Amino acid sequence: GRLQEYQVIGRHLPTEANPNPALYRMRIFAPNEVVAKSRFWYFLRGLKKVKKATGEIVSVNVISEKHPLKVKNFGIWLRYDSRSGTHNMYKEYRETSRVAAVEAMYADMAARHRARFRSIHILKVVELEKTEDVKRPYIKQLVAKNLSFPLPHRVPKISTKKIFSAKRPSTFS
Amino acid sequence: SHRKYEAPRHGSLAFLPRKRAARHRGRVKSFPKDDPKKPVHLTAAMGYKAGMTTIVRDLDRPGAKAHKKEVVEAVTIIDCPPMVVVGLVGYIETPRGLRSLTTVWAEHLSDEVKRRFYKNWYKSKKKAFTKYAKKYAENNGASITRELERIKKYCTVVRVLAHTQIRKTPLKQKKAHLMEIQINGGSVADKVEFGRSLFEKPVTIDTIFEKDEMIDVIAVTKGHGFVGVTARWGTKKLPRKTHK
Amino acid sequence: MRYIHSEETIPVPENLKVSIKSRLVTVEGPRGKLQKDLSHIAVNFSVVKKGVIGLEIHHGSRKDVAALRTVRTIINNMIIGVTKGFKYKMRYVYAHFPINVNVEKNAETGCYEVEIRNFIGEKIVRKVVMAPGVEVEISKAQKDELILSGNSLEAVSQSAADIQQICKVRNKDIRKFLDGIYVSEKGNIVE
Amino acid sequence: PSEAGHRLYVKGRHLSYQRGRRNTHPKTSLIKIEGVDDTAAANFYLGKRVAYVYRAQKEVRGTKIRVIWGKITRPHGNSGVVRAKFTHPLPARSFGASVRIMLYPSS
Amino acid sequence: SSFESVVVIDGKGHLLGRLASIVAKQLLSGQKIVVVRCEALNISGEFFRAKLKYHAYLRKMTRYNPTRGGPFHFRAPSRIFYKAVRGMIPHKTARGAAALERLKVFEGVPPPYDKKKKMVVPQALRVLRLQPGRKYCTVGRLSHEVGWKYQDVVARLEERRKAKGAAYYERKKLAARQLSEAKKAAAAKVDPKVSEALAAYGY
Amino acid sequence: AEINVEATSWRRVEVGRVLKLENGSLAAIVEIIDHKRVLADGPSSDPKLATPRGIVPLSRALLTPIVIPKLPRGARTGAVKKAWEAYGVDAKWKETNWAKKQLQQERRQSLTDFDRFKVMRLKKQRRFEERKALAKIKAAA
RNA sequence: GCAUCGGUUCUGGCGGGGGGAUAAAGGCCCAGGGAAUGUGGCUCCUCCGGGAGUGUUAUAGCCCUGGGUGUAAUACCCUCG
RNA sequence: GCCAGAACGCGACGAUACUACCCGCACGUUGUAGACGUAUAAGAAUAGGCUCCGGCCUCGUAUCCUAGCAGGCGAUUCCUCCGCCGGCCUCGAAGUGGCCGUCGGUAAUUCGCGUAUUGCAAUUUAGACACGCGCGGGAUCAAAUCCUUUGCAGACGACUUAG
Ligand SMILES: [Mg+2]
Ligand SMILES: [Mg+2]
Ligand SMILES: [Mg+2]
Ligand SMILES: [Mg+2]
Ligand SMILES: [Mg+2]
Ligand SMILES: [Mg+2]
Ligand SMILES: [Mg+2]
Ligand SMILES: [Mg+2]
Ligand SMILES: [Mg+2]
Ligand SMILES: [Mg+2]
Ligand SMILES: [Mg+2]
Ligand SMILES: [Mg+2]
Ligand SMILES: [Mg+2]
Ligand SMILES: [Mg+2]
Ligand SMILES: [Mg+2]
Ligand SMILES: [Mg+2]
Repeated sequence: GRLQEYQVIGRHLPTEANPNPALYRMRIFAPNEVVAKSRFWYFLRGLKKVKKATGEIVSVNVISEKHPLKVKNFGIWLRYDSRSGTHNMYKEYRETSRVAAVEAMYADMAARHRARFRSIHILKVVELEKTEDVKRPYIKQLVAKNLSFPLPHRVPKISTKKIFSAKRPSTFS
Repeated sequence: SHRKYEAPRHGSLAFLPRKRAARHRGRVKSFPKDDPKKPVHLTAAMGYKAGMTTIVRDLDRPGAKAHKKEVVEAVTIIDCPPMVVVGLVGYIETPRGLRSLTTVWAEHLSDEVKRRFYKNWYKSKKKAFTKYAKKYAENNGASITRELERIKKYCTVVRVLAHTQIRKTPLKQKKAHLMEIQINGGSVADKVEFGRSLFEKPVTIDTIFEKDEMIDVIAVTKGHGFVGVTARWGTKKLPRKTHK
Repeated sequence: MRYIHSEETIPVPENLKVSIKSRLVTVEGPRGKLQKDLSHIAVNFSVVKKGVIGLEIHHGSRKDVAALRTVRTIINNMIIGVTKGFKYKMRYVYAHFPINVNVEKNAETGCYEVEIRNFIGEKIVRKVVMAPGVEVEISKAQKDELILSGNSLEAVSQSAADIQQICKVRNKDIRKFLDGIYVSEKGNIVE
Repeated sequence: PSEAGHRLYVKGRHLSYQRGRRNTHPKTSLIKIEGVDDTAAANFYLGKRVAYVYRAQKEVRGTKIRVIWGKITRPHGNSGVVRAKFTHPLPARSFGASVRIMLYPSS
Repeated sequence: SSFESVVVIDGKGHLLGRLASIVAKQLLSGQKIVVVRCEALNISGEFFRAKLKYHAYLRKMTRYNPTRGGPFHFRAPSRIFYKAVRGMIPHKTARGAAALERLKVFEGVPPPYDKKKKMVVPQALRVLRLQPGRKYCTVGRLSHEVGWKYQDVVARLEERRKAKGAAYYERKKLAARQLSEAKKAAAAKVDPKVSEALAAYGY
Repeated sequence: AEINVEATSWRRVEVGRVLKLENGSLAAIVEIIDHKRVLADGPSSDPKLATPRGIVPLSRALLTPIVIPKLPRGARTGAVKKAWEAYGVDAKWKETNWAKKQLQQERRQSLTDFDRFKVMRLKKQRRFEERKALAKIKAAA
């Protein structure tokens, strides 16, 4: 859907034997904080022996892009489930924000590999600071010198309610 | 279960509707393809059948067993009294087929053709073409030469209307038969000029056909009233002890 | 993966003329004129330099870009053919029964026709009509040669294939019966 | 002189009744207004009055022409079709006929 | 939208089913339609698929009697378009029959329907929908390899009317010359203030 | 060996190319992201032509013949504004056919009934003298 | 049929308030540090458009960190009419 | 090639007594899947076109027509546009348009009389296709069936003939 970045802090309930337990922090992409907490408890149940009944949430915040008007390249590490077994990938994207990379990755994996939202794990998202660390060949072509291309055969827009035009259209906009 | 022993079907499904002709005189459906390099000529005739007889002749067939030997063959005789031309018709091509747009007749018509247009000729007034005849000798037939120019201008195929002389046969019938034969020739103008020049004149069959030529015959077969399947299609009869 | 820009160039020698209109190419030079229609492929033609023609495809897929070189090589073959022509050679191969042929001259039209007799000792007379613009000759340089010449490679080669395909052996082991007519060398009229 | 026409109404067409997929309700009708595409433009004709004119056989009170009166209730869909309510439901043979859109309740 | 007395659509370059859906909707709405040059429509996909589809259509026939009840396979391009439109209309009711009575279909441009303006529906043009490089066929050719007999008569007839329209175009070009020179000569000479008054009003 | 080819030629999408959005706005391309989206903005003193900074899909834009020369890639709003005023893009666009036609279009939707009657009468006044000249030339032939 | 009201309901516009990094960005100014899909120069080849190399703001500009203009504006959520 | 021919698919021609037919207008009992400016002719390409050879093309959001008692009566003004007829050319896919002439009407500019009362809305009863009638002009004076007969035909009808 339409996602945004959160940070969430959890804690085991303090007890007389172990007062002041440790604090854990993760970054979760979720449409809202109600499912952000659910994803926090889901990921934490696979790493530590803490549940929601025996845990608590300390703080939830929203992380916003520092420079949302600058173009940059991103790289995604992830896990998924196939029809038999699990696999690892590494993809790359070119855009202006971190959140849209996760939205595009979800749509891309859902289209090319038929992977739903239930069976996707995000390992790490990193912005490629240089230009010579781009690996995949479908992004290297977008950073070539003096990029320019025409747009042949693009259909003009005609109102969908105005039927019966009076002359043949043209595709030379 | 399947059929025990195989056998072909009885009769043919090509001639499936096995009914009486809609019209008594046989009807021709197709004519030879036109070629504009031969001179104008007719391509059909019509006559009455006299009978059959036997002939004897010698054979010229190299490599055969009966080569240069006498053979006996059966033949049929067709009476062919001369024909009379009465008129001409022109057709045009449309995205729906062929269609006729004009027709012109001769000045004088015989009582044989006039008998054909009536069902009770004896008590009629015989006014068939009385008003039609008077357009001749009026502005020198300008209407007629206008329609002839129309045929010379808009038409692609031309046929001619002719009839038989039933008065020269021993038949009791007095009403003649008329039909059209298309003229295949160099050009439409030549076709129309040749057809028009033959008005109310006789034409003999020797000008149309000639000896040892391969021709076609169209007619209506002999009729039988009402028959069973055994004679109509030719099926096997059931055993002698069959009931009903 | 959609490719933004793929381009190639074709040089043109200072002897002939070429004109393209609505994806219809006209090439004319010292040895004649040819026409070809390429309206089924989306290509953009341009004049790169004084004697170089450029053509390209934008936002094409791998399958679409694959066809780009095909027009380039066809146009280059036409350019060569209109200035130097084409020439194919053929040989007759028989073991016992000689095969005799008769390439009679023009039959009231530009087309030539070739008559083949006594193939594997057969009395069939087989008739072949050559494409227009192709000249067939019996060589005088030495024995057992058939000479094909012309302006267009497509017509010369197809006509040769017609000659090759018409001499076939049936109901026999073709590894033993090697009778037939086959092509042995292809080249230009000049040099 | 003065060859121009005389028109002070907008022409419309009678499309169908209000229906699901297998059930129809003759209570309200559907009208296609000329020149309207979106519901923002269709908002202008809310509350206006519509008329349906037809020819009868007999002479009754100085005329042979009858009328059925009604008014527009609310828009329908995204294509500018509108709903209407009449004093009597339409004769159900006029699926494709034309109606007149007046301009009486102005502003 | 607009309501005309009758509208004539030139069939060249429109997809069969996309044109037939618009036509069936206009017919049920109340418009009158006349479709011209039905031999120039298009079908998406390579020709062999259409031929196999038509052969599969041709294989259907009533078993006990082929003269009644059986699907009659019309062979004309206009009848193919008519079947396509008839499949989108409830033709078994009085309303459907009345809707179908407002439609006329022809091959070519008949003498009643030339000397007229031919409309275009922009939602069915091939050049705005299909991918360049894809394959398509022609309904006229498909009818040719299924038994249509009047392909050459219409093909030969059409250049005559195109030559007549060429002469009419020459007359129209000559006619434009007087109006074009007239506006330039008249506007300068006479009007002192109607010029900028019309310009300020947008005319 | 002169060669003449008459083939199409579109307008190139480089940096400095100015687009025209649907709602009468102009924007200059400063960065290309994909073949469907670009980063563009236009600083204009006129509030009708000004647009904010952001990404615009290429399916919602039209390519105008104006191009800003030597615009550095990824420049900020200050530098784009400096080149915009130095090149005079706003003044350059005013005499184009698209702007004049759009203005002549917009002036028509705002006409009072009295102005419609007046423009009809003035149109008849011009038509009367137009037909005299048309008849005069037609008679001369 | 119109004007003034009562109940239910659909659909437009305007004036404000609160919250988050007391939004994030962004404009102008100050201080420091860098690089290339290297600006202007310089060298070579190509005159045939131009290309190759050197090198950190000059006759273009970009990135990172801190501060002022700020209790800035705007987006989102909530809220008084 | 060949067989049947839609009994609600189509064309050409012959003769048509009973106002059966044709022409002119006079009203209107009566009918219609539904007028209210029912106004717009190139062809061809869509990775190219149009042209006045100067230029023009995303856009029919266009062009023409559009005032006056449902549109009167006169004048100053103006040679435009519209309509009925007549004569010559042209049009065959299901046959149409052009030119010339007579006649009738006519705000491009500016004026003089009359509009009320339908009473604060109630379709603006107005178009063109057929059809039934009434007049006054022109032309025309026919067939089919039953019946007797024939046998190239046949259960009876039907079919090929003759009177
Ligand atoms: Mg069995
Ligand atoms: Mg018998
Ligand atoms: Mg037998
Ligand atoms: Mg028994
Ligand atoms: Mg063997
Ligand atoms: Mg039936
Ligand atoms: Mg209320
Ligand atoms: Mg606020
Ligand atoms: Mg340098
Ligand atoms: Mg800073
Ligand atoms: Mg602040
Ligand atoms: Mg603030
Ligand atoms: Mg019949
Ligand atoms: Mg009577
Ligand atoms: Mg009477
Ligand atoms: Mg007059």
